[PDB]
Amino acid sequence: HGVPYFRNILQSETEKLTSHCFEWDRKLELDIPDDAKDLIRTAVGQTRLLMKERFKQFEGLVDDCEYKRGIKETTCTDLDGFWDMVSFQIEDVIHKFNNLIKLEESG
Amino acid sequence: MRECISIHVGQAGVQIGNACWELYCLEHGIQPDGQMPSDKTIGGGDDSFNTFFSETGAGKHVPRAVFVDLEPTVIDEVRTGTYRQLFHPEQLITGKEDAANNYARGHYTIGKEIIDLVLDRIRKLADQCTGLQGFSVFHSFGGGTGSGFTSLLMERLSVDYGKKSKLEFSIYPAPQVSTAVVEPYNSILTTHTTLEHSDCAFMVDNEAIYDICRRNLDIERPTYTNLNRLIGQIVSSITASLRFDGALNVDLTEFQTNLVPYPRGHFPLATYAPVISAEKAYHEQLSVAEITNACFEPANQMVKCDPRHGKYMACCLLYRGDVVPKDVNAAIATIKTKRTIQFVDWCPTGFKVGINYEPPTVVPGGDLAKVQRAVCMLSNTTAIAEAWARLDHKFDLMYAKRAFVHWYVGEGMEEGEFSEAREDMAALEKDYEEVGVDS
Amino acid sequence: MREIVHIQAGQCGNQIGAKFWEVISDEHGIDPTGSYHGDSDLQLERINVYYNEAAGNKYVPRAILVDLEPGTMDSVRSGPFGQIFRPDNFVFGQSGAGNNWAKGHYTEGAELVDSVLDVVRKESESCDCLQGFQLTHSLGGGTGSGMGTLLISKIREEYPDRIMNTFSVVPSPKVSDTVVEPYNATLSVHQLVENTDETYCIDNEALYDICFRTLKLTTPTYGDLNHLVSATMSGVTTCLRFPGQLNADLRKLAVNMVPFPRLHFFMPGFAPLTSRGSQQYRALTVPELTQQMFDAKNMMAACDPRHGRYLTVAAVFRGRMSMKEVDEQMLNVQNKNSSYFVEWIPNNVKTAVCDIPPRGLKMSATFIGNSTAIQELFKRISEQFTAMFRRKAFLHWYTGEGMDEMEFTEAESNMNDLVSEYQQYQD
Repeated sequence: HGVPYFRNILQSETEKLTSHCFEWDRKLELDIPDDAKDLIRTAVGQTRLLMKERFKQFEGLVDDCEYKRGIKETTCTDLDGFWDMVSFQIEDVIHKFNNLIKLEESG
Repeated sequence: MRECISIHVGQAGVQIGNACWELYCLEHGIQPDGQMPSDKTIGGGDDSFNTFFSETGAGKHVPRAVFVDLEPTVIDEVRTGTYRQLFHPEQLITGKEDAANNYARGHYTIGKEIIDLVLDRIRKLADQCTGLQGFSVFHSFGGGTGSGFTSLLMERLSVDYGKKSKLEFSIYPAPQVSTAVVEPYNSILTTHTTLEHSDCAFMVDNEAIYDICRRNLDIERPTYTNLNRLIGQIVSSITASLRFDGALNVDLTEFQTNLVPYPRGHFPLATYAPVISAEKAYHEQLSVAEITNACFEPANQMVKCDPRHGKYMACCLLYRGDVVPKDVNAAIATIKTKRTIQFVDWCPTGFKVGINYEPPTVVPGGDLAKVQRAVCMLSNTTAIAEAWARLDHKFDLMYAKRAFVHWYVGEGMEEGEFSEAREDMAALEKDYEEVGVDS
Repeated sequence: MREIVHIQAGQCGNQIGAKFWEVISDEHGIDPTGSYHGDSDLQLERINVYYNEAAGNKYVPRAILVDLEPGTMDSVRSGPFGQIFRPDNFVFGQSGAGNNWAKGHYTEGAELVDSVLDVVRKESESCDCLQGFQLTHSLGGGTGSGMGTLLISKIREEYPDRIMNTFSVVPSPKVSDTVVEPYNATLSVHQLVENTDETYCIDNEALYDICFRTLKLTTPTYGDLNHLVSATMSGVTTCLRFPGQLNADLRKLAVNMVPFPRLHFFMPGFAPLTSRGSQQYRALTVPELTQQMFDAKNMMAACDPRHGRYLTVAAVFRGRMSMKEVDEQMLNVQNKNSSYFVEWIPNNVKTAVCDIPPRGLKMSATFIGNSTAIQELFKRISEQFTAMFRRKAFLHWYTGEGMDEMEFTEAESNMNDLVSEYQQYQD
C-alpha cells in the first residue's frame, strides 16, 4: 500500500461519517421518540469523537510516516494495522446507523 | 444439679445467645448486674437455675457460656451491651478476622490459631463443674466461622469428652436474607464433619422463621433483631425442661434417649405455639386444644417441611403455664383420631408429655405477646428430609459445574472431601427414606 | 479493624483517587484539614477502615500517591483535599516510565516500588488487621500499569493470604492515544488474570458515552469522567465503608461474587444518571430505579449485558426506601429476565440497603455484576493486539527495555483461554 491511498481513504471516511452526521441532525428536528433521539445522539457524538480524537491523531501518524518527524520511526505496515483498528469501529458505527435507519422506518 | 455449659460460635450464634441469655435472666429475675435479689429468687431455692449459672463469692450469678467469634465487632456490641458486667472477659473470646463465609477458613486456616485458647477456657469452666452432662452449641450453617469452627470444636470435644451429650442448635440459610452464595457448600461440609460427633441437632429454618414472623407478627420486613428474638424464645422453650424441675427431658441425655434412637436420625422437628403480635396482644388466649392444633399445623411450624408427607418417629410434648393434663390427653386423642399420625412398626415409641407450670415470659418491648399457656412440640419425622432435598439439589447445581471451589481448595483442604460429604449426605437421605419406607 | 490500604498509580489514577477521597470525605463530614465537621457517628462507625486519627481528630486517609513523574503529586496535593494525605505516602520517581510497561515494571518500577512497599509495611504494622488493598490505575498509561502490576505481584508474594481488589480504568482508542497502549493493556490484563483476587472494569467507551449523551455535554472533559467514576466507586465501596446487614467486607464480597479463580472481573452500575440541564427535582421510585439500573445505559463497561448471562450480581441501595417493594421488583426482574441469569448458581442476586445517600441526589442505587458479557472487551483487546502483533508494530521499543515477545505470546494465550472459558460458561 501507499500513503496517498491512506489520505484518500481517510478523506472518504471523514466525508461519509460527516454526511451521516448532517442527515442525523437534520432528522432530529422531528418529534421522534426519546429513545430514538438518544440513540441518534449517541451515534453522532461517537462519530464526532472518532473525528476529533481518532482521526486527528491518526493523520498525525500519517505525518509521522511521511515527514519522519516525532519520537521514533514508523513504517507503512503500522499504518495499515492502524487502519484496521479504525476500521472495526467504523464498521460498528455504520451498523449503528443501519439500526437507526431501521428504527426510523418503523416510526 | 447437673451442669451444662454452652458454647456460642459465629455471628448469628452470638446474637441468638445474647437473646436467650437476656430472656433467661428475665425469667429467673437476674438483673444485668448479675446479683440475686431476695424477692427475685424464682424457683423456690431450686438449683435448676444454678445448672446454667454459677454463683461467685459475692452472690453474683455468672452463666456458663462461652461466646466465641472471629470478628471483634459482634462481641464488642456484647461488651457495650447492658449485660456487660454479667459476663467475665475470659468467657468471651474474639478473633482478629472472620472466616469470610468459608468453611475451610473457619476449620483449617484460622481455627487452629484459637482452638487451643477456646479449649483452655472450656476446660477451666468444666473443672469447676461436678455434674457436667454435656455442651449446647449455637451456630449458623451459612457462617464460615459458624460451620468450620463449630465442626472443629465438635471434633475436639468428642475426642476429649466423647461421653458427654453434645446437643447442638443450627441456623438454616434462607435466600431472602442469605449471607452468602456458598451456604450449601459449608452447610453440607459441617453436616458431614459433625454427623457422628454431634448428639442431637435442632436446625432453625430461617425461611420458616421469616415467614411466621412476617405473617403472624405483623411485620413486613423483619430485621435480624426479631429473628434472633424468636429463635431465643424457642431455644428457651426447649431448655425450660432443663432450667426447672420437671417430668420430661430433665437431663440432656434424655433428649437423645427419646428423640435419637439410632445415629444420623438426630434432627428432630421443633414447633412453638401460640405466637401473637404485640399489636394484637389483647386477643383471647387459645385453649390447650387450640394451641395443639396450631402447633400441629404447618403455619406455626418453624422448619419448612410437611409432616403429613412424612412419617413420625418419636414425639414429645413440653408444656409451659397452667395446663390441665386431662385436657392434654383429650387434645392428643383428638389429634390422633383426626390427623393421620403414622409411626414406624419397629419403634413402638409413643407420645411423651412433660408439663412445666412456669408461665413463659417475653422480652421487654418486643413484638411477642405475653401468653399464659404455650406448647412446644418436639417430634422426629422423615419429612425433615425435604430440607436435605432443598440443600442437596442446591449443592449439585453448582458442584456439577464446580463453582466457588477454588477458595476451599486453596485454603488447604483437598477437593475430594466435597465428594465425600456429598456421598455422606446421600447415605443420610438413603437412611431417611429407608426408615420412611420400611415401616 | 479491617483497614484497607488504598493505592493510586498513574496521573489519571491519582486524579481519580484524589477526587474519590474528596467525595467520600464529604460524605463522612471531613474537612480538608482532616477534622470531623459532620452531624452523625454512623459515618464514624467504619471511618477507621479508610482513615486514621492522631490525637487531633485529623482523619488522614490511608492513601498512597505513587507515580514515576513527581508532577502528579504536585498537582494532586494542590487540590482542596490533596494535602490531607500523609506526606510519607508521596513516593515519586526521578526518571519516569514514559508510558512504558517494561520500564514501569522491571527497572524503574522496582526502584520506586521498594519504597512503596516500605511505606505499605509501615502502614500495615500500625494497622491491627488489614484485609486488602485498593488500587486505582489507568491501563492506558505505561507507568501506572507497570507500577500496579509490580505491586500486586510482590504483594501476593509477600502476602498470599491478603485479598486485593483493583479499579482498572480501561482506556479507549477513541479517548487516548493508540501507539503501544494495546501491548501494555494486554500485559496488564495478563497479570490481572492471576495476580488480583478481584477486579472492577471501568471502560472508557461507555464512560464517554454516559458522560456525553446521558449527561448532555457536547465535549466531555476528563473532570466529568473523574467525577462519574468517583461516584461509581463511592457506590461500590458503600458496602465496605458503611455497616449493613450483609456485613460485606472484601473477602466476603469476593466469595459472594467470584465463582471461579479466573472470573474476577465485575462491571459496575450506577443510578440515577441525569444530565445537569434537566435534572429531576423529585426522587425516582423503585420501579424506575430498577428499569434504569439494569439497562445497558447505566454501566461503565461498554458491554451489552443482554449478550451474556449474569453469574453473580449484587445491588446496593442508598437512601430512604421501603425495601418491601425493593425485594418485589428484584424478584419480578429475576422472573422476567431468567434467560439472562445462569440457573446453576442459586441465589446469585443480592440486595444491600444504606441510609446515607450521595450529595446532590436524595435517592440513589448502585449495581455490581459478574457477567460473561465482559468477554467482548477481551475480544476487542485481541482485535487491536493481534493486528499489532502480525506486523510487529513498534516491538523494538519493548525489546530494548528487557522485554521479549515470549511474554506477549503468553498474554495472548491467556486472553484466548479467558475468552474460551467465558464462552463455555455462557452455556
